[PDB]
Amino acid sequence: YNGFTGRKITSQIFIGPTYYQRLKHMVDDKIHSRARGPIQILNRQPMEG
Amino acid sequence: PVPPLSVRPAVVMQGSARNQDDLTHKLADIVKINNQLRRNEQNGAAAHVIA
Amino acid sequence: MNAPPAFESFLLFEGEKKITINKDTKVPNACLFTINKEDHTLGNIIKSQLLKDPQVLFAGYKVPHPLEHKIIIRVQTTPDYSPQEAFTNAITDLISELSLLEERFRVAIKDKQEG
RNA sequence: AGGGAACCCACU
Repeated sequence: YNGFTGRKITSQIFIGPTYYQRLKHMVDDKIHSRARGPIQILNRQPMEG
Repeated sequence: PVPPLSVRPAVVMQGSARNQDDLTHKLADIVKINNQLRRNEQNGAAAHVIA
Repeated sequence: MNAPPAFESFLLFEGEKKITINKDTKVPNACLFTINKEDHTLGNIIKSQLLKDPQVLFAGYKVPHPLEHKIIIRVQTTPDYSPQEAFTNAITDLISELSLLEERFRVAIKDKQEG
């Protein structure tokens, strides 16, 4: 049944228990932005990483 | 020509000793050998050592 | 890091209005009701009750974005009627039905408990 | 005021 309206879904749905894994890759360890931060000594371009 | 310091920056490192670029070490070798060779001319020396 | 607080889905922010009314100018006798901090529960019951009204030509609702907490209800009525009137009457009908249902559930519970 | 190189693993 659709949760929003309570109506049945016309097609029947394949459902059951499946072993799932949480991988170490999490968005909060990847998100990054920069607006004029530190720069390299030799060339004066933004730092890496 | 000896490039300016900005081309071969020396960075103040954790250990208080300053860190020198690779170019600076190479220039140091060049200066040492140049000075030695200059010494062996103002006072004559065997052509073998000069070579 | 960017998680919204859970209460954000049902608590009005300072200055935020529960409900706003605008005219739909494409067609006559049509209004859009924007409701803040409500979801499918209210939107669906209100729409279905409005569809029961014979003087309502159009009734529908939507959640523009699941990560936001707004519903929009669009109502068009016949010219002898008003979308504001239809909306008010739909809420009154829903309240009446719920009150009756609560009374009858109380009576049924009492019967079951006695025997 | 803040380094660098090298190497290894991994992601699309």
